[PDB]
Amino acid sequence: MWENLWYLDILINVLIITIFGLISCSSSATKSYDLKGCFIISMVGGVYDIPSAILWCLASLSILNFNGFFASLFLVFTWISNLFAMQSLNFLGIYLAFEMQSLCLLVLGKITANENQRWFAYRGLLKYLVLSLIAGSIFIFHASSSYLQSGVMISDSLVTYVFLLFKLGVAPFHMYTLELFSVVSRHVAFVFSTLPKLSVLYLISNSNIGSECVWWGLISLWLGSISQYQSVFVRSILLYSSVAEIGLVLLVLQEGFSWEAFSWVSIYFLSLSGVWHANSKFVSAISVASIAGLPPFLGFIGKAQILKSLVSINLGILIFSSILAATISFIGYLRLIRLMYLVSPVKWKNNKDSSFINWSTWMLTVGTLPMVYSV
Amino acid sequence: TFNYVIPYGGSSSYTINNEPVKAEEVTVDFSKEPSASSLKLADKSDWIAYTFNNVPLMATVGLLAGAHEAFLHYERTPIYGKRTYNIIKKLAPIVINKTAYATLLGAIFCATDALYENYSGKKSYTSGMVAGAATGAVFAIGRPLPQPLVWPLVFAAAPVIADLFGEVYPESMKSARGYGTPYGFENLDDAVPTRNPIRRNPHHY
Amino acid sequence: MSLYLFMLFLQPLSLSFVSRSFSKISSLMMSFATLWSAVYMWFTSNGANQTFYQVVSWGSDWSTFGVCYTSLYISLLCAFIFPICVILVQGYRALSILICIQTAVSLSIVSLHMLAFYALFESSLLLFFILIGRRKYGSLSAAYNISIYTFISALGFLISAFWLNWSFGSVCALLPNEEANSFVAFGIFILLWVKAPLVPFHLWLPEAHVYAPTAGSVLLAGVLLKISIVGLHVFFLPICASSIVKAFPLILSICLGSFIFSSFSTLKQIDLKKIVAYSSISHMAIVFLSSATNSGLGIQGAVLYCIAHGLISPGLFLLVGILYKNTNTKLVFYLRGLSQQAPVWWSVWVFFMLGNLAFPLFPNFIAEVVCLSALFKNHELYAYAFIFFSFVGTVYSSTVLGRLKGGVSSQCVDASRLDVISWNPLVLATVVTGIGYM
Amino acid sequence: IAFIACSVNFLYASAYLNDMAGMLFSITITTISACETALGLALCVGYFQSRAANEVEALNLLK
Amino acid sequence: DHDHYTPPKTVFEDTITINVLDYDGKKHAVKALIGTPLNKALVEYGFSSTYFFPNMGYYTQHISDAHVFIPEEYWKYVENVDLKTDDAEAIKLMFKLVVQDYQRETSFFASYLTLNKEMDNMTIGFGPIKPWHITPKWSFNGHHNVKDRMFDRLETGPFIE
Amino acid sequence: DEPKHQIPGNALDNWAFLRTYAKPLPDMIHYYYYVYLFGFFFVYKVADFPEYSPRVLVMAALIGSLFYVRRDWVHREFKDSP
Amino acid sequence: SSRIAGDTTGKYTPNIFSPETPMDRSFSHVPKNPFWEAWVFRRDNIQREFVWTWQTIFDLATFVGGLYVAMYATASFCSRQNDKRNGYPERNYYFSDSKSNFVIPDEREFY
Ligand SMILES: CCCCCCCCCCCCCCCCCC(=O)OC[C@H](COP(=O)([O-])OCC(O)COP(=O)([O-])OC[C@@H](COC(=O)CCCCCCCCCCCCCCCCC)OC(=O)CCCCCCCCCCCCCCCCC)OC(=O)CCCCCCCCCCCCCCCCC
Ligand SMILES: CCCCCCCCCCCCCCCCCC(=O)OC[C@H](COP(=O)([O-])OCC(O)COP(=O)([O-])OC[C@@H](COC(=O)CCCCCCCCCCCCCCCCC)OC(=O)CCCCCCCCCCCCCCCCC)OC(=O)CCCCCCCCCCCCCCCCC
Ligand SMILES: CCCCCCCCCCCCCCCCCC(=O)OC[C@H](COP(=O)([O-])OCC(O)COP(=O)([O-])OC[C@@H](COC(=O)CCCCCCCCCCCCCCCCC)OC(=O)CCCCCCCCCCCCCCCCC)OC(=O)CCCCCCCCCCCCCCCCC
Ligand SMILES: CCCCCCCCCCCCCCCCCC(=O)O[C@@H](COC(=O)CCCCCCCCCCCCCCC)COP(=O)(O)OCC[N+](C)(C)C
Ligand SMILES: CCCCCCCCCCCCCCCCCCCC(=O)O[C@H](COC(=O)CCCCCCCCCCCCCC)COP(=O)(O)OCCN
Ligand SMILES: CCCCCCCCCCCCCCCCCCCC(=O)O[C@H](COC(=O)CCCCCCCCCCCCCC)COP(=O)(O)OCCN
Ligand SMILES: CCCCCCCCCCCCCCCCCCCC(=O)O[C@H](COC(=O)CCCCCCCCCCCCCC)COP(=O)(O)OCCN
Ligand SMILES: CCCCCCCCCCCCCCCCCCCC(=O)O[C@H](COC(=O)CCCCCCCCCCCCCC)COP(=O)(O)OCCN
Repeated sequence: MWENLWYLDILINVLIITIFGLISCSSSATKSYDLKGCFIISMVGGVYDIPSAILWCLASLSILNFNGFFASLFLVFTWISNLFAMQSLNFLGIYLAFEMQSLCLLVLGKITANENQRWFAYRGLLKYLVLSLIAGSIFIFHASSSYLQSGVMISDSLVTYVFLLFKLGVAPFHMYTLELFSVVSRHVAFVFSTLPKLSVLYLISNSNIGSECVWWGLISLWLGSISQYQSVFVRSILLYSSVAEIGLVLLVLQEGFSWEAFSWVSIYFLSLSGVWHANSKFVSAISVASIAGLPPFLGFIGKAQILKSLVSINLGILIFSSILAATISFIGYLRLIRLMYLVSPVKWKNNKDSSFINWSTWMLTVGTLPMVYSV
Repeated sequence: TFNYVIPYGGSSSYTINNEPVKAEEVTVDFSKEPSASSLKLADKSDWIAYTFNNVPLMATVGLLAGAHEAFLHYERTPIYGKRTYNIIKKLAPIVINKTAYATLLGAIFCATDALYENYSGKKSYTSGMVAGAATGAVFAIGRPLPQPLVWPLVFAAAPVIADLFGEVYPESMKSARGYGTPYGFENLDDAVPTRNPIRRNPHHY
Repeated sequence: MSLYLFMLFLQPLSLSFVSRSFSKISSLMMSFATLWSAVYMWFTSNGANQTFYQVVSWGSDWSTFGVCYTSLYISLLCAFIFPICVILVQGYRALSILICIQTAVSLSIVSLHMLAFYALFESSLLLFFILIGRRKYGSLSAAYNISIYTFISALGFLISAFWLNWSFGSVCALLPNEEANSFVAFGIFILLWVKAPLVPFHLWLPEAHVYAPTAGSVLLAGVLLKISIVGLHVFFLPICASSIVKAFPLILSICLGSFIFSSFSTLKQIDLKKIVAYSSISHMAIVFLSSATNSGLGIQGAVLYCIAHGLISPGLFLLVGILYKNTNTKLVFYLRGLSQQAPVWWSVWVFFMLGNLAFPLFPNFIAEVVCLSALFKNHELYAYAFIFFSFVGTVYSSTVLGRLKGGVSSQCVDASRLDVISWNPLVLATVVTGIGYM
Repeated sequence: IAFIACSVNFLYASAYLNDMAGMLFSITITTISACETALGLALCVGYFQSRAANEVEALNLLK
Repeated sequence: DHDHYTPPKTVFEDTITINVLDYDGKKHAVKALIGTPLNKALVEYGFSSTYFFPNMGYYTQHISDAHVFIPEEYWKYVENVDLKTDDAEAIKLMFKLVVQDYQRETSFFASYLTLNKEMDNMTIGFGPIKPWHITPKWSFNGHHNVKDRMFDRLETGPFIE
Repeated sequence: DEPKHQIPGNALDNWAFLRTYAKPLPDMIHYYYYVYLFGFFFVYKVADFPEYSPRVLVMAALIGSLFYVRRDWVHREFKDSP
Repeated sequence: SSRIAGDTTGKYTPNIFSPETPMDRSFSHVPKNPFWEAWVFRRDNIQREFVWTWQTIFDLATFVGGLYVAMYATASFCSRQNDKRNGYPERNYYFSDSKSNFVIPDEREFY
């Protein structure tokens, strides 16, 4: 009964915070800092390893910028889904955790849209939903055929690999990210383009869910880079950058380089935080540079880990593609830098809510030298 | 050397050889050998057989491109308005022509590659260059001035790129290990492994 | 060495704490202090230590810094030429960008780790995009050109560094490693191919120089082109000698073709800055070929010629900047009568142009002689090819001088006290090197 | 309909193998499918209430 | 040398009035200066933010454009655009995403017409625009019922909501 | 006044060409649904495909790149006719 | 109509409101020409008038490729002569197909 207590504590904690927030709901404290702190303390009870500690760090940072009890509760639900995804041992754990996370995305997207923004937000949420239903239905149908043929539910199968490919958003399963994340709030797009990835990478690495095929990462790298170069809108540039990078990361993760993907996801989170939560031109420039991979910033270390892993596998086509695609991506990032300081006078809203943004910019600048041992 | 008096780098004796020493006491390989299918398809002995084995790829790519274009045309056409013309009659040429052209170009490339390799008798870069050049010549039969020069070049270059980074690269850098002692330098005192690291199990998908 | 590195780290640091009105004075004093520290580094460098004069490590392979013959000359050149750039630039933003670029470049020269070298040299990538693409006097095209060319070449170099770090286990120069791989050699080579402009990868340089400020152009031609020779001597020849010997006919073809095509292209130029930029591209070819011969005569000759160029090209770019400030034109056709109207500017211009043509009393002569001797050591035809085509430089320089020298002009456009002060160190250094104190 | 088909396949497999795994996956499908439908229908109603006068077949995206 | 100085004209002399038909159908007299682009004149007058959309070009999103109907006689004053450049890509994108079916042969964008003396008493009308989205902040639901002014928007253009 | 690039073409002809992009726009969901469905089935089928030579793969990629038509291209040229 | 802007004593002030034009650095600027400016623009933007014609291809190939071929052939000849002169075995160059592995001469060995 003692092993069960560890899991039970999380539920008890979430329920009591939920009912406390409901009972103590008032206009005087719309930003429930106390509940945010209780949720952060609660999520420390699920840290068991280093990946769980990274999941906690990212969830806490995401929770800081959500406003209101409701949004923070749905982030805790996302965290619970992510924690269970890492521990999934068969098809049922994978399906259950990922579909719960999809539900939390649908709610978070819906509750962060203004009345004037409902026409486009609800359309993008509906398109995301229908595509998610296609993915889940094909997954469960194939899983049923596999369970019937083999008699057992084994997470080492092509069915799970293709499903996790959809979840990562590589090859041709990246369009939901483009459609949904363009029409949603900047914070929601940022937290759901980084945090979910860690769980999928952990599942792939731990459950041996790798394929010999390199076509999907090669496709994601080239499509993402070319689409980033041809995209007029800045949201699309940022969205396609993640497609390209996660394609390369997928290629690296299939070959067993788990440590490098777990370090990359953390650096990418810190790099994306300042560009997405744009308030200052300088913070945004340092973020764009880190995503680009410029050497003085922590982004260089993250890209270096992936490139270093690529040279070990000794696949020439991947290295050539990587160099050319990286150059094409660099042109898009230069476009972003040009738009801020070299095109026209820029005036932005004074949204002075830089919770972890200053810390992230500092961590990007300063972190390169401490983490130099990795590369 | 980092000096201005003597040539940089070094010289290695050609007479003196170093007896090969195994990287580890026991070698476990997680890399599977080529399949019998791969060798069968790669066999260029009979040009007709080689061509017919490798065209499925070109046909598939042509079908995907034709399906893409046909869908784009179909999506725009309005369901609510009745159309006098038959949509399939309009759309079927798109797909058929794209598939046929793609298959023809891939057949030309595979045929010329096999025929040159047989006539020359050696596996060489030239075979790919001449197959690409012939495909690009067929592509640019009626195109304006620049295209006859550009397409034979781009097409000839593509097999060069494939050969350099698909065949020469891996064989060239097979020896490098990354663990234990550097391949060339085994005298140096570095930790010696009993077994090679197995970072992943042999794939099966 | 430690004093030089500390002063280097203090110069960007000082700007954060200055009054914003004392910025120029503080920056000049810091530049002079960095020059004095470089002189101290030279004093503390004993010739008895033949391999590396001094090596310092601060806890990791990345923080390994050291000075050799090439490194010492380039570092002294950077410290000598930086004060001129500082005085020519006005504004806190411009000072900040320039000081960051200089710190990154000066740290790259002394770095002995390939990955650290890459980290330091390519840090100054956005700063050049912003500098060359400034609001009124900059061109976005030039910024994009230089940035993309640098990113692609440095990424190839980075991939080669990653393979060397994986295979050998270290990428520090101080550890003797040899590689026969051609992919890795090409990766390291492509950076050198682009950074030191070699046909057909030289297009980025002229655009950047024309649309860069005079301080930027002076820094670029003076030392940024030299960073290739440090990479060759420190990070290419020790490990990839076999590939340079294997590809010597191709290397020679590309270097001679660069020298010829660049010389011919200089003939069609109507802008003074473009003329100076294409002259630099032509001059880089001899240095590259001489180093590739992997002979004592070649490495010394290449470094010496690099110093001579790093003393002659900043002078021409400075005079061109002064003239443009006086007249707001760089077109040779609009500039006439400069002999009569600017006898003092003209004298220095003629002197520097004579230096660019490798006349005997100039450092270029001695350097060229040594480089030609190295080529003649390889083959007599190699030397002859380079010697013969040198006349093309004479034709363009003579035509430019003749157009500028005479005509009718109604404007007195001569240098002020500040302009003479800025070139006097360069003139004295040119004279001293010319007389044999190389 | 598709999710129901897959759940039926799981129940069929459970009967074939005398195993409870399919019955639990199938109850999971029933729960998740109903939650997904409820949320999607809420989104559809919200989308329809915000339609501008010009828009005609707002619900029919595939038109 | 030393020719006669030309004294500048007063604003009264260089103000031209244009009759602009709005979406609701009301006609407004928009006084404008000669030499100003139509987009700026329309923005200053005080039309709502719904009536204007950012120029959908790689580096032109700061400019606010409007779909306008120009009489056949004033087509000459519209500016030529090179197809092989990116200004054409801007115009094509704005037609594809904003105008769509509501296109007419008289349809043009305000930025590409510059007001001149010969455009006095010109009647222009706002052309219908389809719902468009760039960022959540920069979008059009399709309801022209906000009573703000495009002038009162300090933010220059779209980036990240 | 400053020197400017000459624009090929007449103003009204270029504007007319640009106006051929202003046509009813389909929603991208319709394309995405089919691409997702077929892509999933394609990924399942790809595991069973025979191993192809790198040269053949690269040539197929080249042919696919050349034969790919951008969505804008069809949009501009689409005519509802036989 | 003109006045001296510069003051050696250091009491320099810009009289922005002076009726008389200051003799500042702008006094000595050279007057531009409408036609010269257009020539400069045309010369720099000469890529617009580039056209792929057989004459252009011929000229490019004959001078650029021709020089590159001549230079490669000369370098190969010089390398062959040096190898014969030095007494070294035929070196394995990149494009040369040689059944010998010789590249760098051994310093210890006597050739
Ligand atoms: C104080 C001592 C700390 C020193 C060591 C820490 C270990 C002891 C833990 C002690 C706690 C200190 C926390 C520090 C580390 C956190 C780890 C941890 O806690 O669990 C590990 C530990 C055992 O796991 P393990 O040591 O990792 O080894 C397991 C296996 O080896 C398998 O695990 P593995 O993954 O480590 O396997 C080895 C791995 C090798 O893995 C590694 O080498 C890891 C490298 C370390 C990097 C550290 C950064 C990670 C970020 C997380 C930050 C910590 C957040 C703290 C969260 C918990 C707070 C307590 O090899 C791999 O290849 C796997 C890949 C690993 C990921 C790749 C690493 C890259 C990370 C990203 C870096 C990228 C840079 C980004 C920015 C950098 C800028 C500088 O678990 C425990 O001891 C029990 C957990 C208890 C935690 C909370 C319980 C106490 C409170 C109970 C009730 C709470 C409610 C009341 C609240 C009270 C307050 C209000
Ligand atoms: C203990 C006893 C005390 C003794 C002191 C010892 C303490 C040691 C260090 C303490 C010194 C304070 C550190 C300064 C922090 C703030 C600096 C800053 O904001 O820069 C501009 C700022 C000028 O401010 P401002 O003129 O009043 O207007 C700025 C407005 O806020 C916004 O103006 P805007 O919107 O118009 O932006 C225009 C922008 C034009 O737009 C751009 O160009 C954007 C480009 C993106 C970044 C540039 C990429 C390349 C940068 C390369 C790094 C430079 C060093 C090169 C060496 C290679 C290193 C690998 O141009 C600029 O901002 C300046 C251009 C060049 C500066 C870029 C260098 C800054 C890099 C990151 C700054 C650190 C921020 C951390 C944030 C912390 C919490 C938020 O400071 C400067 O004076 C120049 C930069 C000084 C650089 C030293 C900082 C260290 C960074 C090097 C990385 C090495 C790792 C760090 C270890 C350092 C030692 C442990
Ligand atoms: C019935 C439903 C209808 C669909 C039919 C089938 C349904 C799908 C079933 C299965 C789908 C999975 C596999 C299909 C392909 C995977 C792509 C995908 O699914 O993404 C979702 C994609 C839509 O995603 P999206 O994010 O919404 O659209 C992003 C674009 O911006 C879209 O915006 P955009 O279209 O307006 O912009 C297009 C842009 C987008 O850019 C791309 O397409 C990037 C793709 C580049 C290569 C992709 C990786 C290649 C690696 C293939 C791996 C296998 C080979 C292994 C080794 C090869 C080494 C490379 O590219 C272009 O600008 C046009 C040029 C085309 C390629 C550019 C490269 C040219 C290089 C040739 C050099 C010759 C020029 C020399 C002369 C030049 C003079 C200076 O859906 C499709 O496009 C599926 C249509 C299927 C047609 C593909 C044709 C052949 C397929 C295999 C050949 C591999 C090359 C790929 C070529 C084009 C693919 C897009
Ligand atoms: C070895 C470390 C390096 C590895 C990195 C990962 C490890 C992380 C180590 C340090 C983490 C530091 C995280 C920095 C967060 C920055 C602090 C912060 O975000 O404060 C917010 C907090 O905002 C909130 O929402 C408060 C809600 C909760 C408050 C904190 C919760 C505390 C819970 C307990 C945490 C203890 C951990 C439990 C056991 C480990 C305040 O910002 P705002 O007021 O919203 O806006 C700022 C406005 N302006 C700056 C412009 C003036
Ligand atoms: C990035 C590389 C792409 C090539 C770029 C070249 C310019 C593109 C123009 C398109 C032309 C098609 C590609 C031709 C390049 C191959 C070089 C031709 C030399 C040649 O024909 O010899 C072959 C071997 O060379 C070879 O095939 C191996 C040589 C490797 C190519 C050159 C590598 C460095 C080039 C990079 C320069 C700058 C990079 C920027 C692109 C024959 O050999 P054989 O064995 O058949 O003997 C014959 C026994 N039958
Ligand atoms: C397995 C793979 C098989 C091969 C497949 C290859 C497929 C494509 C590979 C190409 C990768 C090269 C990346 C450079 C692309 C060229 C630059 C983009 C052109 C361009 O318009 O850039 C503009 C300025 O760029 C500039 O001004 C830059 C001028 C040109 C840069 C020169 C490139 C560097 C040197 C090239 C090679 C050097 C060594 C190679 C080893 C900025 O456009 P915008 O911001 O306005 O965007 C608005 C959208 N139009
Ligand atoms: C056509 C003229 C060539 C243009 C180059 C002119 C001068 C460049 C010389 C650079 C000096 C060192 C570079 C080493 C080799 C590069 C080019 C040498 C010529 C060459 O292509 O030889 C090939 C072998 O090289 C290779 O296999 C590698 C070729 C380079 C790869 C291209 C891109 C690689 C980028 C990789 C980035 C970092 C990767 C690090 C893992 C084939 O010659 P062969 O011996 O087969 O003779 C068979 C002919 N019958
Ligand atoms: C599409 C792109 C290209 C299309 C157009 C290309 C047209 C160019 C064709 C001719 C160009 C010049 C001729 C040089 C190559 C001739 C044939 C190459 C074969 C060859 O190496 O023969 C050697 C030629 O003599 C030599 O060693 C070189 C003699 C000519 C060099 C001097 C001529 C001009 C001098 C100008 C300065 C250039 C070089 C500066 C160093 C002598 O045979 P072998 O005894 O070596 O036996 C070696 C085994 N075949």
